[PDB]
Amino acid sequence: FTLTSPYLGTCSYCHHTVPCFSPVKIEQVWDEADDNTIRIQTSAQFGYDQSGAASANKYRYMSLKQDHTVKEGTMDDIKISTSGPCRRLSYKGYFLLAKCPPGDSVTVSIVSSNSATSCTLARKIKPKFVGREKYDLPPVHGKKIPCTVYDRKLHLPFKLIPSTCMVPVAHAPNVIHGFKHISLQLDTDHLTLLTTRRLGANPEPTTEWIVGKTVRNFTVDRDGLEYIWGNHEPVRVYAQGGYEHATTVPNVPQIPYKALVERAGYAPLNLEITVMSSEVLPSTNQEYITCKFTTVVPSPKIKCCGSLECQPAAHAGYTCKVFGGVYPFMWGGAQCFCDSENSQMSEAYVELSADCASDHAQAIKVHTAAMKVGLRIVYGNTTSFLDVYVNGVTPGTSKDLKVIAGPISASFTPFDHKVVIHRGLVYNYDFPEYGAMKPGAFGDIQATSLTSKDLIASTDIRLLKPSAKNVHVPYTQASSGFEMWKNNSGRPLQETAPFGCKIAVNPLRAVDCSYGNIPISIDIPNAAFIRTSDAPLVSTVKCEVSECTYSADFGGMATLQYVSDREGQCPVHSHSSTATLQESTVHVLEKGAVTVHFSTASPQANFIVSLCGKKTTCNAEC
Amino acid sequence: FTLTSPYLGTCSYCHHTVPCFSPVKIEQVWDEADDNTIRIQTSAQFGYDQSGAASANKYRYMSLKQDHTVKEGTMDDIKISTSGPCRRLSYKGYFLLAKCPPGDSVTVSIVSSNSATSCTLARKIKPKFVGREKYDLPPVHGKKIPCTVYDRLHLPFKLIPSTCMVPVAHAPNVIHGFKHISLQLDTDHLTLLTTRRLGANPEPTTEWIVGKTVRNFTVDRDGLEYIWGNHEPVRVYAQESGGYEHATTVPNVPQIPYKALVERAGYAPLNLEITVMSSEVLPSTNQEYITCKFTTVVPSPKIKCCGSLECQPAAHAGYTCKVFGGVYPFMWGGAQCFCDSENSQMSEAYVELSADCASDHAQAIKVHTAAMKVGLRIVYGNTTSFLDVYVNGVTPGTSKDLKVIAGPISASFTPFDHKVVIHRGLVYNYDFPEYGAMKPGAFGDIQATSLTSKDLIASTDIRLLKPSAKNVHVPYTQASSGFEMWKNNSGRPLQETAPFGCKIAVNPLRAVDCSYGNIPISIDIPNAAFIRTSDAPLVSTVKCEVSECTYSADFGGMATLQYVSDREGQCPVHSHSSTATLQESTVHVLEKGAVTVHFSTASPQANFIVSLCGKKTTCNAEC
Amino acid sequence: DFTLTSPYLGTCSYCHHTVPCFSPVKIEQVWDEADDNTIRIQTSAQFGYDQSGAASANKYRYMSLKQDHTVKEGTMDDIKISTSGPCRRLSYKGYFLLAKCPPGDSVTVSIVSSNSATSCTLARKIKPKFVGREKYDLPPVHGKKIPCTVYDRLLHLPFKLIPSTCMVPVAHAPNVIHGFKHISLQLDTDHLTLLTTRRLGANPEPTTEWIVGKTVRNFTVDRDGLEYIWGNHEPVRVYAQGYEHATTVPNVPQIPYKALVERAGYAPLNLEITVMSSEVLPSTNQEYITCKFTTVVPSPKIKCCGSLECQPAAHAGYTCKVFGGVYPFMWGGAQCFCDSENSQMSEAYVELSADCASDHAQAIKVHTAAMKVGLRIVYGNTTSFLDVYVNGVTPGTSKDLKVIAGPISASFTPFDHKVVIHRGLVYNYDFPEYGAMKPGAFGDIQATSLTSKDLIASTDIRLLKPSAKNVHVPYTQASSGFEMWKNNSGRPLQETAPFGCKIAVNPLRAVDCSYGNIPISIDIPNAAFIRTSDAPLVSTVKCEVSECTYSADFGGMATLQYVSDREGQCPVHSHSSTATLQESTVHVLEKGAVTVHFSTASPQANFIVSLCGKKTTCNAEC
Ligand SMILES: *[C@@H]1O[C@H](CO)[C@@H](O[C@@H]2O[C@H](CO)[C@@H](O[C@@H]3O[C@H](CO)[C@@H](O)[C@H](O[C@H]4O[C@H](CO)[C@@H](O)[C@H](O)[C@@H]4O)[C@@H]3O)[C@H](O)[C@H]2NC(C)=O)[C@H](O)[C@H]1NC(C)=O
Ligand SMILES: *[C@@H]1O[C@H](CO)[C@@H](O[C@@H]2O[C@H](CO)[C@@H](O[C@@H]3O[C@H](CO)[C@@H](O)[C@H](O[C@H]4O[C@H](CO)[C@@H](O)[C@H](O)[C@@H]4O)[C@@H]3O)[C@H](O)[C@H]2NC(C)=O)[C@H](O)[C@H]1NC(C)=O
Ligand SMILES: *[C@@H]1O[C@H](CO)[C@@H](O[C@@H]2O[C@H](CO)[C@@H](O[C@@H]3O[C@H](CO)[C@@H](O)[C@H](O[C@H]4O[C@H](CO)[C@@H](O)[C@H](O)[C@@H]4O)[C@@H]3O)[C@H](O)[C@H]2NC(C)=O)[C@H](O)[C@H]1NC(C)=O
Repeated sequence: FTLTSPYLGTCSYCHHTVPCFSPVKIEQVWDEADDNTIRIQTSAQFGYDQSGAASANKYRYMSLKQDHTVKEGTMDDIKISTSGPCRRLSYKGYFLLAKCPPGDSVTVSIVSSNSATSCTLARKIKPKFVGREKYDLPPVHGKKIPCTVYDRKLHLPFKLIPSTCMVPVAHAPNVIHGFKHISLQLDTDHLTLLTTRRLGANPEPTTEWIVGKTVRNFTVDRDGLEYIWGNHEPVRVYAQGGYEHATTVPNVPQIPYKALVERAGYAPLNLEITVMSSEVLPSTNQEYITCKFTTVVPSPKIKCCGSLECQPAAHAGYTCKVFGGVYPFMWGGAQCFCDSENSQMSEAYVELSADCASDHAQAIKVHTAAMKVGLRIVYGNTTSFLDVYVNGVTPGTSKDLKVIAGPISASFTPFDHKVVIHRGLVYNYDFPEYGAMKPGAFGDIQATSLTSKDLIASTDIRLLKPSAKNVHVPYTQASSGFEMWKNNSGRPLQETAPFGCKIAVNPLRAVDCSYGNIPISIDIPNAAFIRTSDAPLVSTVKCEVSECTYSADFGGMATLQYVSDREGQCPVHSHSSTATLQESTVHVLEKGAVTVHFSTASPQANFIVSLCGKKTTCNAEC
Repeated sequence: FTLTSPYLGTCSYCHHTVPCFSPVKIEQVWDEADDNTIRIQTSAQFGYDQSGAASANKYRYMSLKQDHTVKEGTMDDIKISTSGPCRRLSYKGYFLLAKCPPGDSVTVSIVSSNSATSCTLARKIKPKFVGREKYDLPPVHGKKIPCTVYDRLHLPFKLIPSTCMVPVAHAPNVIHGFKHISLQLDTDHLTLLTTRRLGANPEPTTEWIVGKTVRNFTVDRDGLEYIWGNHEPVRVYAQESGGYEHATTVPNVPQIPYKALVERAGYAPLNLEITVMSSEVLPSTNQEYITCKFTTVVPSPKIKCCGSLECQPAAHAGYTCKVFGGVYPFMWGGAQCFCDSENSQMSEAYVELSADCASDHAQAIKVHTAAMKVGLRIVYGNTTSFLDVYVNGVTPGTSKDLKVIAGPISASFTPFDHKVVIHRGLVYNYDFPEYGAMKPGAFGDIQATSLTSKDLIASTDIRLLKPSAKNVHVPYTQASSGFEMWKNNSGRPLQETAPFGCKIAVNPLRAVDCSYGNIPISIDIPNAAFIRTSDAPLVSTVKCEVSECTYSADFGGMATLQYVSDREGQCPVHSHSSTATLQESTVHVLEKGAVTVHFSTASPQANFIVSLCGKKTTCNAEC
Repeated sequence: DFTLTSPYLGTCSYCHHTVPCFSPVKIEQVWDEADDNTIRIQTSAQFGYDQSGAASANKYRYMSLKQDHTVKEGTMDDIKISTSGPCRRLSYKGYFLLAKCPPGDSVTVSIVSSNSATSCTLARKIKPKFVGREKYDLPPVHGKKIPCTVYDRLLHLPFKLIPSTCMVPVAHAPNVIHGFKHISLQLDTDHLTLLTTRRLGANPEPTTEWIVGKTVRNFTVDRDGLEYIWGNHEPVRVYAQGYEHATTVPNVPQIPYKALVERAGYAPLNLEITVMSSEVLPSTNQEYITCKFTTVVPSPKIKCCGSLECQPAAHAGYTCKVFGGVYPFMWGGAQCFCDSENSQMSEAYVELSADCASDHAQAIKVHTAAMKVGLRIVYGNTTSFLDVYVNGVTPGTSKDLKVIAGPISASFTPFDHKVVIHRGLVYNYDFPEYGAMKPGAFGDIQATSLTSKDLIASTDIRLLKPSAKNVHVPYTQASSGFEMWKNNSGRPLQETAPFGCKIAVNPLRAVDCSYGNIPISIDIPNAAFIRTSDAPLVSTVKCEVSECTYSADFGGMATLQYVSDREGQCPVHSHSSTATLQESTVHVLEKGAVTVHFSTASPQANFIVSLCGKKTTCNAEC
C-alpha cells in the first residue's frame, strides 16, 4: 500500500507545444543500460486505484483541475512514445520502464476517454548495441555476452544489474594463408569490428569496422598475429642434495625445451622444460573511482528585500552565486514586496549517479612487477611441475625439485605508469592526479571508492540569473568526462598488447606474453641419474635422413644405424639450434636401427645429433 | 474454401521484447519489387471465419492458449507496421502485402479488444525508387516506365512486370558555345546526369545532382550525348556552337547521304546518293547460365537419440551438412532423448531459386565476333531503291533490281567484351566466372543453364553452427547474395558507355547505329537507267559565282552558275572535292544560262570543283 | 460567424491506398515559411460547423463518400494530421489547418471516424527549422527570447504570419583563457552552436564554424583585439593587454583625447575630446523588393475542334504554350468531339506569396556617405557636447561652442555599391539590376514595393503537354531564387565588418567604427580662458615613477617634485604617444609633490610629461 500520492508538475510540452502544469510530469530519465532500455520518472502513480491498493492494472493521478481530486484510470490506457511506439515492461509506482526507438525526446501520455494529457521531455537517447557487432534487435541466434540492464528519498527505482545479452556472431571469414600472408575474405550483413595486432614486439594494432564484402590482407611477421573479428573469439595465425644444472629457457608458452644433462661418468639425462604459463603481475595503487555524476539543485533560498552573501559550503562539486534585483514586487514567481532590493542564491552540486556502482572506471597507477611461471620439467622417468617467481632468489618450493628462475633477460611491460580499468578492460591512459581534475575530461569527478569516500569534483557549473516569471534556477555545466572518455576510450590493451599478451583484470596481469629468455637453475635429485650402468656399450653411430619438409611442425625423418652390446635407453638430442628433435629418449635395441623425427626451417641443414654418448652428423634437402 | 488452418510459431519479439510462441508468426518476407511494396508470410489465415469460408473481411488464428481453439476476428483490426504506419492492399490466406516506409524490422499485430499479440521480424527494407530520379511518392505527374511489382509451391502474390510512374526533371536551361555546353540545372530532387562522347573515346561521366549548379562539357567535334534524369537522351554537336559495277567507299554514319558521280565513257554522269539508313552489329551469343537471388532451404534436423550420425554427401543444389555431437541432454532439454554426451544432430541445408528468380535474374553470356547488317538506301537517276546487306566481301543484298555487296568494314570494332551480363534490358561488360567456377557472394554465386532449374550449381559459403540445447533450431551463417550484391554495384549500362554512340539493344544482342570507319560498296547499276550523251542540249562554258556563304552550317552556301546550253534538259550537279557538298544533286537546266544551287562547308576560304552535266568549274568565297 | 460556402471534393494522389482518388480533405497548398516549426495546411473540408455553417467549436463537415451532395458531419475530435509521425493541430480555420509536424517528407490529412478512413496526402517537403545560432529540437523551458516570425492562432482568410518572439537556448559559456596575444576558447556544448569571430582591425579575416561537444579554439589577438559571438550569446570582444584651435583626434569611440591649449600670456587650457559615437550614413537607393513567389495556374482554356493561338497577356511572370491534338473524343481525352483536331492553351504566372510581406529582402544600391560624430568636449570648468558632420564645412550648432570637424583622414566604408537587407541583416551582394533577372538566383522576381508596384519575374516556367485522362495542366519551374539565396546568404556584415563597425538597419549605418584621425577646429569662448592670473610661479620640476604595469588600463604611477610660489591649477599632459595620462589637470600646492596616474604598453618607456609651463622626463621598467 502507498503512503504518498500522485502530484502535478510544470512541463514544457503538453499535447500542445505550450508549457503546461500537468500530471505525468517527467522529472528525470535514465539511459545507461547496455540494453536498449529506459527508466522514466513521472509524477503519476501506477499499480493503485483510488487508494494505495493492489491493482495490477490501475494507475492514479491528480485532476485536470486542482481539486486534489485523485481520480483513477486503467493502466491499460497509458502509453509511452519517443519518436515512435514504445512498449513498457514494468510499473513501479512513480516509475516507468520501456524500450524505445530513436531518442530525440520522451513523451508520456494518457489516451483515455478523449481527454489527452501528455508531458514530454527534451532528452536524447542514442542507439545502443553492446557487441562488436551492430544489431537493431537481439538475435534469436547468436552469443551470450556480459552486459548490464534494468531489473524487472533514495532507492526505489528499477536497479541496474549486470547480466547477459545476446549479440549476433559474424559470418566466419573465409581465410587464405599464404607466404607471410593472410587475406581475409569478409562478408557481413551488418557492421562488424575487425581488430588485429602482431604477436611480436611491435604489434602495430589495427581496428576497423567493416560492412558487406571486402578482402583484407595482413602481413605475418614470422611471430604470427591475432585477429578478433566481430565478437568472434580471437583466432591467431602464424608463419608456418643433487645436481645443479644451469640453462636458459626462452619465455614462450607451450613450447618444450629439450636439453641434455652431461655429467662425468653418468649417463645423459632426459630434460624437457615447458613454460606452461607466464604471468606478469605488477603492483597496483588504485587512485580513485569515477563515473557519470548527477547534479543536485536544491530549491533556491530567496530573501525578500535583503542581501544574501553566500558562503563556501564545503562539499562534492559545490557552487553558488548571489543574484541581485531578482524578482519584482507582484508575482514574477514569488511573494516578495521590494523590486530592486531582492536577492536569490543559486546553489548546486554533484553526486554519483544512482548507477555509478554498476558502470564506473578505476584510475590506477602501475609500478614494476614480478612474474610467476608455470614450469613443467621432465627428467628421466618422472615429470614434475612448479610455479616460480622470476628473480635470482625465490625457489619454487616443489617438494622433490628445487628450481630458481633467474632474472628475466629483458624487463618488459604492456602497461604504462598510469592505467584505467573500465569493465574487464584496461587502457593505458594518463588520468589526472587525484584532486587535479579538469572538467568534461576523464576523471572530472573522483572518489577513493563507491561509498563516496570524500568525492572531489570539477564540472564547470555555471549559475545563471533567473528571469522573473517562476522560481527556476538555471545553469549550464560541462559534459560528463566519463561518458566522454567512454565514447572515446581506445581499443583495450587486451587488443593492442605488444607481445601477444593476454591482459587480465582482477589481479592486473599480462598472461602468456612471449619475449626473451629465462635463466633457470635446476637441482635434480641424484636419485634419478643413471651412471654408465646401461649394460650396452654403444659404438659406431651414423646418420641417414629418409624424408624432410622445410619449416613444418615435424616433417623431418632420420634413421640411425649403429652397434650396441646390449639393450638400454638412450637420450637423443641435437647439439645445434639449426634443428630440434621431437623425442628426447629412444629404446636402443641390438638391431642397430633407430628412427627419429625432427623439425627444422632450412633447405640444406647441418646438425650434430647425439645418442647416449656418441655423436654424428646428418644431412638432407628440404 | 480452405483445407488448412492457422498455426502457431516461435517469434523473437512479441509486444514485449521477449521471444514468444504466438500466431501471426512471420516466416519470410519479400523485398524485391521495384515498387515500394512488400510481401509478408504469416501464420494466420485471412478471408475466412470459423471455417474456411468466404468472409471478405474476416481472419482466423490459433488461440492465446493452445486448445486448438481457432477463434476468429474481423480483418478490420489487423494492422502492419515497420517503423511507422503500413497500409495493406491484399489478403491471401496466409499472406499479406503492404507498402511500408523505412525498413528496420517488420511487425504484424492484432489490436482487437484489448488483447494485443504481435510478432515482429528482423528484416531490413530499403528505400526503393526505380527512376533515374529520386522520389518518395509516385507523382500525379510524370512518365511511365518499365518496372516490376507484386500482383493484387505457388500461392503468393506473383511478381509481374508492368509500368511505374517516375517524375521527369526540370529541363536544363542549356547554352551552346564554342565546342561548349554549359548545363544550368535546377532540381527539386536527386537526378542522375549521364554523358558520353560520340567519338572514339567517350570518357563517360555519371553524377547525381541536386538543387542548382552548372555543368560545362567539351564538345569534341563529334558531339556528345547527355541523359538527364530519365529524360530522353538528347545529344549535341559542334557546328556553330547485267549492268555497270561501281566501286566506292561510304563512311559508316547513319542518316548522312553520300553524293557521288558515276563516270562512264560516252555515257552521261549518274545521280548516285547512298544513305546508310541503319547499321547493326550482331555478335554471336553463347548464353552460359542464369543467376538470381537464391533461397536457402533448411529441413528439420535429423537427430538420433544416443548414437552417431555420419552424414553423407547428398548431391544437389548448394548442399551442406555437418555432424554435431553431444547435442542435447535428457527429457526436456533438447528433444526427448535419454543420453547426455552420446547425442548427435545432423545439420543440413541447401539453396534453390527464389520464388521470383524468374521475374528478376541476369544472363551470363560470352560474346564472340559478329556480323553487321546495314540498311542501305541507294538512289540512281529517277529511281531510289533500298536493300539490307551483311558487311563482308561476299553476301549480296538480294534487292531484286540492284545487286549490292558491301565489302569488309574498314576496322573491326565492338562495344562488347568476350564476356557480358544482361540484367533487364541492360547489358554490362562483366567478367562473370565460368560455369561451375563459382565464388560466393560475388556475381554468379549460383548458376543454372535455365530457369527450369536445369542442373543448378551454387556456392554460398553456408556455415552450420552447433545448436544450443533449449530448442531444436538449426543455426547457420551464409554469404551474401552475389546477385543482389552485383545489382547494387552494377555499373552504368553499356547503352550509356558505348564508345561510338552505339545504341545497345537486347533480345538479339546488338549495337544499333554505331558510327565508325568507312564501308566499301560495289554497286551493279542496271544499264537500263544510264543515259548516253543523249541530252540534246549541248552544254558549254560554265562558270561559278558564290552569292552568300556561312561557315560550318547546315546549308549556308549559295552559288550560281552561268553558262550556255543548246536546249533544255536535266543535269546532275556534284562536287569533286570533300571540302564541300551540294544540297541538291540534280538541276533543271534551261536556256537562260543561270543555275542557283545550295551547298554546305566548314571552312573560311574553300576551293572546290563543282560539276554540271559534263562540264566542270571552280568556285570561291569567304565564309 | 456562419458560412456561405461548403466543403468540396478534390482529386488526390495518395488516399490510404497508394492509388490516386477523388476524396474530401484534398490538400491544395501548404505553407512552410515560419521560423517556428509550424505548418499551414489548406484542405477541402470545413471545420467549426455542423450540418449548416454554424458555431460548433468541435465539429467539421465534408462531402460524402459518394457524391450525393450529402454534406454529412463529424466531430472535430476524429481528425488527425500526420507527416512521418504524430502531428498536433493548434487551430481550425474553416478550410485551413495549422499544426506542428516533425520530419517533412509528405503531408497526410485524414479522418479516422467510425471505421471509414479517408486520407489525402501531399508530396511536399518540410525541413527541420531552428531559428537561433543554436540547434534545438524543442524550445527550451530555459533560454533567451529572440526575434522570429510565426503563424497566428486567432484572398485573406488564412492564419497570418506575424513577427514575434521565439525562445532559443543559450550555450554553455566557454571557459576562456587569455594569453600572449592569445585566446584559447575551451568549448563544451550539448548541441550544435555557431562560433563567429572577426578582428577589430583593418583586416578582420572573419571566421565562422559550427561546433559540437568538446574542443579548444585558439585565436590570435592582433593588438586591435577581436570580437567573438558564440551561439546566440551576446558578442563579447577581447583585446591585447573666441580662440580657434586646430587638433586632430583619432576616430575611436570612448577614448578621450587630452591636449593643451597654448596661448601667449594666457594660462594653458583643460582640453579633452571624446568621440562618444560615430555613424557612417551612406545614401540608399532601394531598387526592388523580392521574396518567395507563388505560381498561379488558371484552368486551361480548351477549344473543342479548333486552333488556339495564345497571345502575349502582359503581366507578372506570364507564360503560355499552345498544345495540339490534346484530348481524343470523350474519355478519350477531355470531353469533346474531334481527336487530332484539339488544342489546349497552358498558361500560368507568378505573384507574391501570401507572406511576401513578413519575409522579404531589399535590393539596395549604396553610394558614398556622410558621417556624424558624437563629440564631447571639456574646457576648464565646463563640458559641452555637439554632433558634427565630418566635412570641412558644417559647424556643429552647439550654442556656446562652434566646432567644425574637417574631412576624415581616409574614406572607408563597410559596404559595397550593392547591398541586400534581409531582416535586420545586411549582406554585400551583387543583386542583378531591376529587370535583369536570372531565375532561381536571387532577385528572380522583383517589385518596387510590396503593393505589387509593377512586379517583373523570370522563373523559368516550362509548360508540358498534358496527357489525356484528366484536365490537368503540368509544368516544371525553377527554384525560389529567394529561398535559395536565403539558405546561402553568408554571415551578415554585422559580423564581418572590417573595423569593428556595428552595422545598423533602418537608416543603413556603420555605428562606432574605428579608423583614421579626425581633424577638428574648436572655437573656445574667450570667456573661459585664464590669463596668467594664477597667483603662483612654477619652477624646477622633476619626475619619479613609483610603480608601473605594462599594457594595462592605468597601471602607471609617477610623482612630481617641484617648487611653486603659490597655489593654482596646472594642466598635466604627455608630449609623446609612448604614454598618456589618466588625468589632465592637477591642484598644485606649495608642498611640491604631485601624484599622477598613467598608462603605457612598453617595458622601458621614455616620455616627456608637462606641468603648467614646465617639462621633464620620466623613466621606469614595467
Ligand atoms: C591479398 O593476398 C591474396 C593472397 O595471395 C591475393 O590473392 C591473389 O592475388 C594474386 C595476384 O594476381 C592472384 O594470383 C593469380 O592467379 C590468378 C587466377 O586466379 C591470375 O589472374 C594471376 O595472374 C597475374 O599475376 C601473376 C603474378 O603476378 C602474373 O605473373 C600474371 O602475368 C598475371 O598478371 C595470378 O597468378 C590470386 O588469384 C589472388 N587470389 C585471390 C582471388 O584473392 C590478393 O591479390 C591480395 N589482395 C589484396 C587486396 O592485396
Ligand atoms: C561554362 O559555361 C559557360 C559557357 O562559356 C560560361 O558562361 C560565361 O562564360 C564567360 C567566361 O567564363 C564569362 O564571360 C565574362 O563576363 C564578364 C562579366 O560580365 C566579362 O566582362 C568577362 O571578362 C572579359 O574581360 C575580362 C578582362 O579583359 C576577362 O575576364 C575575360 O577574358 C573577358 O575578356 C567575361 O567575358 C561569363 O561570365 C559566363 N556567363 C555565364 C556564367 O553565363 C561559364 O562561365 C563557364 N563556367 C564554367 C564552370 O566553366
Ligand atoms: C592554445 O593556446 C593555449 C595557450 O597558450 C595552449 O595552452 C596550453 O596549456 C598547456 C597547459 O599549461 C600547456 O601544456 C604544458 O604545460 C606545462 C606545465 O603545466 C608546460 O610548462 C609545458 O611545456 C613543458 O614541456 C615542453 C617540452 O619540455 C616545453 O615546451 C616547455 O618548456 C616545458 O618543459 C606545456 O606548456 C601547453 O603547452 C599550452 N600550449 C602551448 C603553450 O602552445 C594550447 O595548447 C593551445 N591549443 C592549441 C590547440 O593550439
